[PDB]
Amino acid sequence: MPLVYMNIIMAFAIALAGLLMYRSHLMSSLLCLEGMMLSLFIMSTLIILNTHFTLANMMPIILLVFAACEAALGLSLLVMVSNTYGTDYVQNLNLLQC
Amino acid sequence: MNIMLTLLTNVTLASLLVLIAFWLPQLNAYSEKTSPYECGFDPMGSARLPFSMKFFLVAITFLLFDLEIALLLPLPWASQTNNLKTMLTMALFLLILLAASLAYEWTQKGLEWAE
Amino acid sequence: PFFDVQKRLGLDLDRWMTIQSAEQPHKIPGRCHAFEKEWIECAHGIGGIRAEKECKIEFDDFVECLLRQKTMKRLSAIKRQRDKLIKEGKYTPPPHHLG
Amino acid sequence: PGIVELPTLEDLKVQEVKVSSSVLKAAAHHYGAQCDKPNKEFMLCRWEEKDPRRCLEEGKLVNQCALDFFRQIKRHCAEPFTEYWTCIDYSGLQLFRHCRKQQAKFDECVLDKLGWVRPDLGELSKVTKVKTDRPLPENPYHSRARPEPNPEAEGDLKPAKHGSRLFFWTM
Amino acid sequence: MNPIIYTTLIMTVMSGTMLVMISSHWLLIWIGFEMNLLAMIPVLMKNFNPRATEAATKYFLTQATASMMLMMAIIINLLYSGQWTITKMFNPVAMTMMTMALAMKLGLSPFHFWVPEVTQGISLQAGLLLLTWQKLAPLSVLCQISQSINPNLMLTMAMLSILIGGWGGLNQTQLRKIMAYSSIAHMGWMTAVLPYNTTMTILNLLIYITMTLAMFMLLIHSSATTTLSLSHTWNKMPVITSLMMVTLLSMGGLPPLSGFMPKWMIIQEMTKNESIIMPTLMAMTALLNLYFYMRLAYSSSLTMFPSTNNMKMKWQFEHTKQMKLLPTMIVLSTLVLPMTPALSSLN
Amino acid sequence: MMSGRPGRVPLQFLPNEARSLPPPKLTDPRLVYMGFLGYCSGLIDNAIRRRPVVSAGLHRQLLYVTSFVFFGYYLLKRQDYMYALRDHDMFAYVKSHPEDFPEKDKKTYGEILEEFHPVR
Amino acid sequence: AGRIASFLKNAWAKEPVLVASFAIGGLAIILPSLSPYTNYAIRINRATPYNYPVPLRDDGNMPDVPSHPQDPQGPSLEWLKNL
Amino acid sequence: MTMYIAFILSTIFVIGFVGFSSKPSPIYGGLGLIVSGGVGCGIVLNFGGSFLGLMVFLIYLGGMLVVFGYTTAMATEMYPEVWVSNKTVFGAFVSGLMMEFCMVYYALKEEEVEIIFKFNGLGDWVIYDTGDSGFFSEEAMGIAALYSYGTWLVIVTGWSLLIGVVVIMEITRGN
Repeated sequence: MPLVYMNIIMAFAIALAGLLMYRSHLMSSLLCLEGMMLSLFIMSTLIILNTHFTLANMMPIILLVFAACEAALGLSLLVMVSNTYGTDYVQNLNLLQC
Repeated sequence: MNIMLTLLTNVTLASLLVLIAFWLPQLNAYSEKTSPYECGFDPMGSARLPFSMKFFLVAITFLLFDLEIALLLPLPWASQTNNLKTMLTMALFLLILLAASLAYEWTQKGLEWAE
Repeated sequence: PFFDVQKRLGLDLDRWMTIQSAEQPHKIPGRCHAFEKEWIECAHGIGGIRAEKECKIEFDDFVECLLRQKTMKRLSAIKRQRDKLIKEGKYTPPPHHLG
Repeated sequence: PGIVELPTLEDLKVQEVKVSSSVLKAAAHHYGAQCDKPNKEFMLCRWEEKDPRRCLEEGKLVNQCALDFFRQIKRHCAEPFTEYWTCIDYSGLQLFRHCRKQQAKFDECVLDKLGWVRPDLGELSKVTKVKTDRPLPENPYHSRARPEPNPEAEGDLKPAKHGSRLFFWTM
Repeated sequence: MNPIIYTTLIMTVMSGTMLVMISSHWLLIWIGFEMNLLAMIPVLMKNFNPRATEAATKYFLTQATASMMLMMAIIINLLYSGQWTITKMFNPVAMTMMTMALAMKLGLSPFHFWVPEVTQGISLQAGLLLLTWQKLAPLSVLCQISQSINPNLMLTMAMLSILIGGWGGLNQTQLRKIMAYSSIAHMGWMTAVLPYNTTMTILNLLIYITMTLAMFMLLIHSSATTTLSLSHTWNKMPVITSLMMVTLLSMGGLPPLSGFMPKWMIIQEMTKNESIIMPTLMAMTALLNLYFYMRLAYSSSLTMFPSTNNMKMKWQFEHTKQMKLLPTMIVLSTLVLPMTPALSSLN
Repeated sequence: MMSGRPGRVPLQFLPNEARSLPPPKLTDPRLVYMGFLGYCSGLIDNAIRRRPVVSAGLHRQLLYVTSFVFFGYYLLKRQDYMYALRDHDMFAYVKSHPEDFPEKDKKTYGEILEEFHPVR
Repeated sequence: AGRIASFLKNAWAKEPVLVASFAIGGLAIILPSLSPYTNYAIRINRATPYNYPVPLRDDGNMPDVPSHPQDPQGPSLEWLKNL
Repeated sequence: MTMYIAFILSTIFVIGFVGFSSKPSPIYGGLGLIVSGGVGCGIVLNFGGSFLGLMVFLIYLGGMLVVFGYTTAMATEMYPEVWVSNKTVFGAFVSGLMMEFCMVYYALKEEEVEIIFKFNGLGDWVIYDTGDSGFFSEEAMGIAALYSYGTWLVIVTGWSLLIGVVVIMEITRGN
């Protein structure tokens, strides 16, 4: 398994860290989330172009089409917490407590 | 190589233009220049406040349509297939779904730029 | 699958793409079409926990066709020894290796 | 797990037909029509044996037959071929479209001197057949012995003994 | 919420789950997972209160991360085997990765802090939907891949699932919260027997399902969210609160009620396979469930609670929304033990 | 004990070879209980809607007891079917694998040396 | 009758773009089934040999398959030339 | 030597990702993602994926555009964060640089890095495959097979995009 596979897998691992280890921002976190799927998109395209998996050539865009949809709602949710709460800073995001 | 050489040439050329732009001229560097601007005044205490907006819906339906545009992009290659009938029906399905999404966007306010 | 409607009601829904020895567009074979044909036709109607051991040598031959871990490691060893002895300077590559 | 079968450096030594892409594309249809048999049998060997080490002789045969064909076309009209291949070379796609004039000037020679005809559209595209005295590749993949199937079971369903037999349930 | 829009959200959620339990290509399983994710967020936002926005946001984050790790497992076993067919994994870390990716969608391990909160946020009908339908897909995937799951991993994960499920519900009065914790406990219950034989986890899934509808329909037939609110309902609906009590008895698994059958079956097959220490832990910890079950029963029916003066005009009004299937829903969740052999039908 | 059984048609309630088994009797004690299981559903239904529990709309009770007893009957055939198959390939596996099931020798109590324990 | 025609007229006046798009779209689906040349398009696509026509091993009793690439028998596309 | 470019294309991918995930100002995470995607398009491209590379180029440089579209709308504030504002971001960044650097140093020395899986440090140019393509690009033909063999895929997608516009309608409707 050559260095390109290491690099994109390692990029995914730090995207996992960055999104999942929240610092203070919801928008930047879902940004890390969509970068996650970019890493997975590149990774998936690699084997598929490598092994002449001709049918699977359509899987990445398919994999793409859904993933942006997630972000399509994610940022859409982001405005809905934003208009009431004011910001995307997730530390006031505490009303649901018990 | 070749293509990459053209991209390199263009980016370096652009950077030389900006470097000459930002370095060659001389400025007295006085404080009151830094005061911001709005048609004679300054932008009071704004130009970074959260932007209470409505065309966010148009912005997001852009992306939602862009996914489907990506889906229908392979068409010129797809038309070169043996079973043209299935390709015809299913591409027509894709454009019909485009139109149906636009229509639901239409009647249910939606693409109507919110007020 | 859990509730395999595919073979019950009689159509393919996703099985066309599952493996890469299927009928590819315009007969474009995969990289490991021969190996995965060998593996699939080896393990057919045998049972996974039984077929995983009879169809082993086919399986790792398939995996080495996919990843070329062993072959590229062999190449790395060859390159290592070549560069070592070239730096310590015994022979020169024949003209086919230069031009 | 096995070593090699690579034929000797003397084995894969044939006269490599050293001509340009434009020349080859100019010959094309006439070359195929007059040299199909070695080509057809060669890649029948290639697809059947799946093994070029078994088809070197076919390669020598196709090379030598194509070379003979090139020798005969050299012996006869070559200046029309020269103009034709130069004109094809000028094209960046080796397009046959902007050469038709010289095309006629070529096709007539090999027609009235070597007795050749330009194959019709799709004529040199249908799949043909050819007899090869070589034996069939019984195991092209050199597959091993296939695993035995699961033990086949049969027998009518007699009622389950003592019902469910789960804890205290009588039936 | 347009009625027809709500129906089209119903059936896209259900079709997303259907795609999961009928597809064979792994990519299709992922597609169904996010179809369900993309479809269930709006119904959780039907009420449109800031608590609902909170619950929907937490659900979205958790499930999106989980589905991305699902694709990670997907890509890894593709890379190491080049086979999208759903079967035994050929790379260990891919199996583990899929295990936590699904678990975060189930709420089993420390990846379970989302479910009590999201259940608190949304309306009780959305709670029924979340805690009943959005389990079938991950359970089905876990059933299809039972050939190679690290037994240590699945066992410990189920153990924490049941343990923090029991402990978390003790200090909760919101009926939605205690129901979420009980569901976490049942999650551990089935997932403990998941590696050994999937027929029994299917049976426990069925029993937990029927019990959960039989529960939630009683809640929103009483229209209660707090323990005190339910206690006030001892008056208006005495039959509803008596059935409240009987199904709360079926909760823990007191024989001969239905809830005892899955515990009995799971323990018997665990003992068939030399796991004798393991079953005793859930057997003991089910008393943790029974504790707040008994507290809910005491507040509901066993002890009369102080009603309110205004409450009396409620006597003049009848529940108009029929909320069908409730009678058989209760009955199947109360008396099916003499029908235990029917489990062989699922096998 | 099964979903990987050869020749297992999916989404098929009652396979054709099940009919060789004795169909459950109409007076099967399990079947009649699940008919009684229908009554509990009907009696509760009147209670939920605070209708007269004993005699509210016998039409509702009829389908409640008839549908439950029906779906019970088909379930019982499948119940017997799987238990039959589990016992069917049972003996097939045993007969096809004599080595794995040695014929244990029977010895009477006069030959064994069980030691009695004085319980005082 | 009158209502449908009046509604069509109003649409052709009120939103002319909508009626033009709906019309040309409605044609776009129903002509390909009606048209008698789509089968000819399938013939076009099958005619192009992107890959090599690998020959068959001759053993006798296949008169259909031509023995030579110049042989008369076999698939032909003179319709392609006339088209 | 431009030999190692197919390596470095991934390498600049990694450290452009770390700063993207270094939790900086949202636009600076966006810039990290942008350089990561721009350099990863080369990674797919030089492997032969021309269409997929340009495809991700287009859709993704629209997708980060829209996530910007609310960053100045629903994410800005009086004092936007800066890529040097917080002190911890520098530590995250440098922890991003030294890990893959140490691992690649090992892969350059031992070629048998033991991190997670099994990997060899002998470049990437080997893993390509000899062969040909005739007169058709494999990637383009494969993605074109979506309308002939992608029977279920296009159906389920288009249905999902319809449901997606519906949910986008409903959640943002604002009563």
